[PDB]
Amino acid sequence: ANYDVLKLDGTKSGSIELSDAVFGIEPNNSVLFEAINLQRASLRQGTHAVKNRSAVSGGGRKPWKQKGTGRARQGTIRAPQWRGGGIVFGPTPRSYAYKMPKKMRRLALRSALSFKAQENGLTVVDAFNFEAPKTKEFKNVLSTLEQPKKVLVVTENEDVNVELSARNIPGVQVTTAQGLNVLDITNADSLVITEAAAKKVEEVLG
Amino acid sequence: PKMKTHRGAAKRVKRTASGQLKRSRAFTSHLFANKSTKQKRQLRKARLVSKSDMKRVKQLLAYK
Amino acid sequence: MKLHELKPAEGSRKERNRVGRGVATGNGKTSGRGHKGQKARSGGGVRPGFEGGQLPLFRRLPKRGFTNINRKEYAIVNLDQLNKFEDGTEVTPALLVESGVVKNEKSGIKILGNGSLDKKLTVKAHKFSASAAEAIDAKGGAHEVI
Amino acid sequence: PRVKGGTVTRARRKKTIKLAKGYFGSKHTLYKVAKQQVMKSGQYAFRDRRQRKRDFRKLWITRINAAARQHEMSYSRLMNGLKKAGIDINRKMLSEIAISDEKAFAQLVTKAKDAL
RNA sequence: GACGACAUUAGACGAAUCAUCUGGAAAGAUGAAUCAAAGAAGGUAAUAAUCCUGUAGUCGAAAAUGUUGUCUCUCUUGAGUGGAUCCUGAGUACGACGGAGCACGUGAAAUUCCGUCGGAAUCUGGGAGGACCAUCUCCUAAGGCUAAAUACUCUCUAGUGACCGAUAGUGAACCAGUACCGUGAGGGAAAGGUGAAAAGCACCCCGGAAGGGGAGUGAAAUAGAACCUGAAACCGUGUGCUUACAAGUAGUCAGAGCCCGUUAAUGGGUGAUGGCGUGCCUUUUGUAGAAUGAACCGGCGAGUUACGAUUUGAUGCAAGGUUAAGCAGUAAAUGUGGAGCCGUAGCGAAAGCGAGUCUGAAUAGGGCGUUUAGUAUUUGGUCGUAGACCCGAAACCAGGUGAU
RNA sequence: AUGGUAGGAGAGCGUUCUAAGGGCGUUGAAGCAUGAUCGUAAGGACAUGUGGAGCGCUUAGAAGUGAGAAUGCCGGUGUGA
Repeated sequence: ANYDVLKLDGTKSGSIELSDAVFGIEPNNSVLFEAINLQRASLRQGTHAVKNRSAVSGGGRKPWKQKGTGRARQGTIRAPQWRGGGIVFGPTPRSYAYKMPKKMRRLALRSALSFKAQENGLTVVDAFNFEAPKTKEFKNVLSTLEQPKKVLVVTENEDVNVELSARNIPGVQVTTAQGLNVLDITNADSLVITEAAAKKVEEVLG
Repeated sequence: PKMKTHRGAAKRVKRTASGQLKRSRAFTSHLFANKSTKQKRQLRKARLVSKSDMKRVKQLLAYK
Repeated sequence: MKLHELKPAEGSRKERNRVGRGVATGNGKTSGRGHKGQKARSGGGVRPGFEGGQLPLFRRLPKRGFTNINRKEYAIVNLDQLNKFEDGTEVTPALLVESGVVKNEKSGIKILGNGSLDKKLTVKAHKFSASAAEAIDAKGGAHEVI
Repeated sequence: PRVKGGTVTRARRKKTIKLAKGYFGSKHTLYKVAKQQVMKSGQYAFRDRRQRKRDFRKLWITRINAAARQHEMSYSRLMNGLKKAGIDINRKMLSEIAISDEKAFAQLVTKAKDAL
C-alpha cells in the first residue's frame, strides 16, 4: 500500500501510503460490467424514427371496391405491404439511460483503480509545473516516465496548461479527480496521478 | 401509464398478511325465514378467495 | 478489466424469444397462439375478470365496510429494538429517528412488548402497551406519556 | 438501425439449385419446385437406404436356390442343414462362392445333406 | 444620459516532409525527419496532422453597444393610539324552476356559472368552514392592472446521431405537389452513378442512314453516353453422353456402356435397364385430392416501444434498503438532493387493541396471524393501458364539391 | 433413453450497427460466377475468373435481425402463338 512519488525527471521524490480500501480490494467484474454498459448507454441519443401508415402522406381513400372484380382486397395505398410506405414496428425516439445504486457506482470505481494498481499500471508524481502549454514537453515527460500509448492523467481540480498540452496527443486523456469515470479508467493502460489528487480520491471513496 | 384498480373488488375484499384475500359471504341481506339459524350463523363466517379465482383476478388488486 | 475482454456475470443475460421466424424455433406460424378464436386475434383476448357472461365473482359477492379518513397509525417499536441503547439513557422520538429505528413518525410512537429487554432506561412516547410498560418497570425505568 | 436482405437469400437458394442439378427442366432453374424435389429426394433416399438391404438379400437367396437345385436340393433344406451342421456363413458369401468356386459349394452341400 | 467586448458577427492571419518501391496516379509499404493551445472534417489521379480548403488560437468594423458598472432630472427618510361617529363596490348577494361546469351521474348540491321569475342587509354588519341550527376559526364579494418560472416551432444561425442510403429516407436527391386522372372539390407517380481528366472515338472500310469493323485516346472502351458493379427469370448458338415398341409427382436405390480428369478422395459427367414412389401450403375426423392459394423471377412485406403490475435469474447492501423533481456538469458518467416509497406486526367494518387480535356474555372453541429478510437496479417470461402481430368490411358521423 | 402436430423448456447459426483490441487490402476490398471442400444443422473457408475501394477477426453490446405462399405491393420476363 506504499507507492513511490516520482518527479518529471523520473528519478524519485518520495513515497506515499494509499488506502487498500480504495486501491487494494478484490475487483468486482460484474459491477464493473454493469457500470460500463450503463455509461455507454447514457451517451446515446436515441433519435431515430419512421413513419407509420397514419403518418405517411395520402392513403385516405380505398383504392377499389371491396369485391373489385378479380383483385385482392385493399384499404389504402400506404399500407405496409405496399411499396409506397407504412412501417409497422420501427424505431421510436427514446432514451437508453438507466441508473443503479450509489454504492455500486463507488464499488465499480474502487475495483477499476485496484485493478490498475495491482497490474502495476499506477504511477504517482509530484505536481505538474507547466507555466505554458507545450505538447512537445509533455511528450518528453511521457517518454521519461516509461508510459504506454494509452494513459490517463489525473489532476486535483483543474490545470488548463497541462490539459492543453496533452489534448492533441493520441491515446492520452486528461481528467479531474472529481470527474473520474470507469470507462476512461478501463480504456487506459496506465494511470498517472498527482499526490493531491490521489489523496482527494482516497478521501471521497474511502 | 399506471395500472388502475378494480374499485368494486376493492370495497368487497381485503388482503391478509401472507398474500391471501379475505372475502364476505353471499346469500345474506335477504330472505332468511326459508333458511335455518344454522345456515344464518354459518354464513357469517369469513372465507378466502379461491386460488382458481386468484389466477383470474390477481391483476385487479395489485395495489391493494 | 479490458473493454476487449468484457464478460457479464453468469446467468445475468438471456436472449429474447423471437416469434414468427420459422418452424424450427417451435414458435413459427401461429406464434404460440394456437389456430383460431378470440385470443388468436390481434388485440384479442378477453378482459381480466370476464367469465364469459357468468356473473363475475366481484358481483356475486357483497361489499362490506367503510374507511375512516382520519385514522391514527403509530410507528411501532418493540423492546428487542431498544437493547442497542445503553442503560440509564433517556430515549425520545427524536433520538429514535436519529438512531434510525424509526423512519417516519406517523401519528406518534408506540412501544410493544414482543421481545426481551435486558436493559434499564427511561422512555418518552405517546402510547404504550401494558406488557411493554410492565417489562420496562420490571428491570427498572420509567415510562412518561408525552 | 436498418438491415436489408442482402446476399443470404441468394446463397441459400443457390445451393438448393445446385443440389437440383440434372433434374428435368424447371426443376433445375426454379427455387420453389427445386426445393420441393430435394426434400422429396432426401425422403426417398432415407427409405431406399433400408430397401437396399432387403433387395440384396432377396438377390442372394434367389442365387442360392438356383445353385442348390443343380445339386437337387432346395434353399430351405440347404439352410436347415447348414444351421444344423453349425455353418454360420452369410448368404452373400454363399452366393459368391457358388459363382466363383462351384466345387467348394458342392463340398459343403455334402455336409448340409449328411447333417440330415 | 460619457453610457466602458451584440455574439466582438461579415472578414484577415494561422506551425510543421523529404526520399525510394509498386503504380496510370500515391496520401499506401519501406526509411529517415518535423509541428502540435492545431491528431475536428473534407478534397487532392489510391488510405495525408506537416499538398489545398481548413482546425486550435490571435487580431478584428457597420447596423452595433454585452445591456452592462456612479449612471443629470426624479425617487419613498412612515409619522403612532383609539377606532366612539361617517365611508368601505344593488336589481348585487341570495332564493325557486330548468340546465351546465366542478374527480362528483342535477341532487341534500355544500362550492362555482347561464336563462326566467322574485329580491336584502350595511361593522351590534356580511361571507365561508359538503343539508340545516348554535358555539368557535378564517375572511371582508358584487371595481381594475400585473413581470418570472410555463406551452409550441412555418422559420433562422451553429451543430449532433450504435437515423435512411435511391422499392429506403420527405409524396418529391432528377423535370414535384410536376407528367397524369377527375366537370369539380380532390388524388397523385415513375425517374441518381462514363472517367482522375472529355482526353467524348481524327482517319479508312461496308451501308441510304442507323448500326458496325479496324485504327486511335485511355490504366481500362464486353468504361463509348440505352455509359460503376451487372444476379435470376427469359431468349439463343455450339458441342460430350443420350433418345422414334413407349404409359411417365419425373425423382430415388441398384447398375452396364461411353466421355472426362478434381479443393485427389474408396473422383466427376451422361444414363441401356430393374425396383420403390399420387407435389407444397392452409384448413380439416379425414385432402393425391375434382377443397384453398401461388404464371415465373427478384425486391419489399407481420408480437414492437413507452408506462405500470407480477414472477424468475444476476448483483449490491442488509433490520434496513432506496431516492424523485431540481441544482452543478460535455445533450455523459458522476456529485448533491431524504418530500416521499417498501420492509421491520398483525387482527378488526370501525373506535381500537397489540404478538396477539376478531367473534363471543366467556380467556373457552375457531378464523387470520408470530414462532425473520427484505430492499434498489437490471435480464428473461406473462399480463394490463395505448391501433398493440399484420392485411381486409358492409356501414356511422362532421365539413365541403357537384344540375356542363 | 432419443416417432411426434397445439404447445412448454434449452442450446446455437447467420444479418446491419457500435465500443475496444488486433488485422487485411491496387502485389487488388466488398459484391458476382464456378468448383469434385469443412462442419451433427442453421452455415463457414480456400482456389480461380470478373470487379476496381473498402472489409474481415476476437469479446461484449444494440436491433427496421432471416419469407414460398396473405385472389399480398412494385417492377422485369414468359405461356397461350
